[PDB]
Amino acid sequence: KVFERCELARTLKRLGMDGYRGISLANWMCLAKWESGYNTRATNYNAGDRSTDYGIFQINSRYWCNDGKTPGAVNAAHLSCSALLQDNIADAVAAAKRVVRDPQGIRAWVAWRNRCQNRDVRQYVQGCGV
Repeated sequence: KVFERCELARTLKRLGMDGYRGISLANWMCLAKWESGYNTRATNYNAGDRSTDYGIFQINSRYWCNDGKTPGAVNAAHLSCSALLQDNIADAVAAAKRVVRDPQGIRAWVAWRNRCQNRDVRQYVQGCGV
């Protein structure tokens, strides 16, 4: 499913993402926008290390979810990567929360540093009623 901007914003708020570990809703919106374009079925294979990024937040199979075919993998979140391709983003949100519980925080995603950090991200939630 491809979410509309405000629809996603409200959903993330309801799920308790606003200010989670110091991360504003506008930042989670900026991350989803650049990682998947707000698309829950987005998948990206990394030929270099044989891992795959799954879902709206492009969560990596080496440390956060299990897909069985990723070398030297771990499952911190303990989820099947299949759960991150659902239309219901409850599991993807639970996984994203786990990722930021680590010292890097939101910085775990390089895409966040390139296009979100130190920028005006208000545009991502403006007019949504959150």
